[PDB]
Parts: sequence; structure tokens; C-alpha cells
Amino acid sequence: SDGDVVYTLNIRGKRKFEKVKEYKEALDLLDYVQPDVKKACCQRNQI
Amino acid sequence: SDGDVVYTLNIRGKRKFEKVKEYKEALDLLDYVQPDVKKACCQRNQI
Amino acid sequence: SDGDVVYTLNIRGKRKFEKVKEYKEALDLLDYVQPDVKKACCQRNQI
Amino acid sequence: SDGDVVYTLNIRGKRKFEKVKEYKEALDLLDYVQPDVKKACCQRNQI
Repeated sequence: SDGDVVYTLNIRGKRKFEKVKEYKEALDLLDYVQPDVKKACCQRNQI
Repeated sequence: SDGDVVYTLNIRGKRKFEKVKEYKEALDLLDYVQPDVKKACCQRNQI
Repeated sequence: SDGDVVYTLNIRGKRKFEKVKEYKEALDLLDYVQPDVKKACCQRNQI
Repeated sequence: SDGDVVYTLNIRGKRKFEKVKEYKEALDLLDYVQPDVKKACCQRNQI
């Protein structure tokens, strides 16, 4: 249910942000695509 | 391109691992689903 | 030198943010405490 | 009490790993240095 609560994360440091933002993008995509793509992803490039 | 180079990450601590593990899944997914779903994701649940 | 550049990351979704926010805190901490604590941390709970 | 349980995370992909490993490093540090350093970090480079 908690997927639209805009939680701002002011990350001081560009390089630092690049890491975190990569995680937020990844989390947003995790919460985006079908659960089955995750299974197929598991056997695509995951371990 | 480095997406199939098995890099083991021994994460001591269950709760800790749970955080990283989802990140690795999220990253695996970032490199999995079509770039267009990421665009649509941007307008689905991203900011 | 990019460690003090405020890069806002609006993370929609509480649970999502909780993960990334802990990552930004963790990164901010990586970029804070003494380098020797990292060595000791490496052998404290890191692998 | 879950900070010393070795949970291996085989991250396929170097670039991917660099991100997650940075998270695990950061998480390990979060559970390492004193909670007061986090407070001071908060007002050192955190937002």
C-alpha cells in the first residue's frame, strides 16, 4: 500500500546520490514490472 | 558491459542482507526489464 | 569533490523510501566515520 | 539481533555489485560506528 507517499531524500554528494538514486530507481522498477519477470530475471542475470 | 560477472557479497547480518538483497534484485531487474517500462514506471510510481 | 552536493531523491512509497533512506544514511556514514573504523568494520561485521 | 549472520549475495554483474556492495559496506558501517556519529554525521554531510 505504501507506494505513493512522496518521501524526499536529500542526498548530499553527487556520487553518493548516484548510488542511492540507483537504488530508488531499482526499487521503483521492482515495484513496477510483473512478479514473473522477477522469476525470469532470477534465471536471466540473477543469483 | 558487466552484468553476468558473479560477484559474491557475503553480508553478515540477516536484516542487513534483506536490505542489500532487495537492492541486488532491484539492480538485477533494472538490467532486466525493457527501458520503456522504466519510462512508464517513471509515471507509474516514480519521482 | 562531490560529497556535499544536495541531490534530492523523491521516493514515492514509504517502504521503498525506508530502504533507500537507510542506504543514503549508510552512504553518508561511509563518507563520515574514520577510515580505520572501516577496516575494523571490515572485520567486525563485514565480509 | 541479526548482524553477524553470513548471508551470501551472489551479484552477477560487476557494475551491479559495485552498487550493492557499496550498500552492504554502508550497512555494515551503519551497524558499526556509534549512534552518536550518525547524529554528528547528520549535521556533517547528511540531509
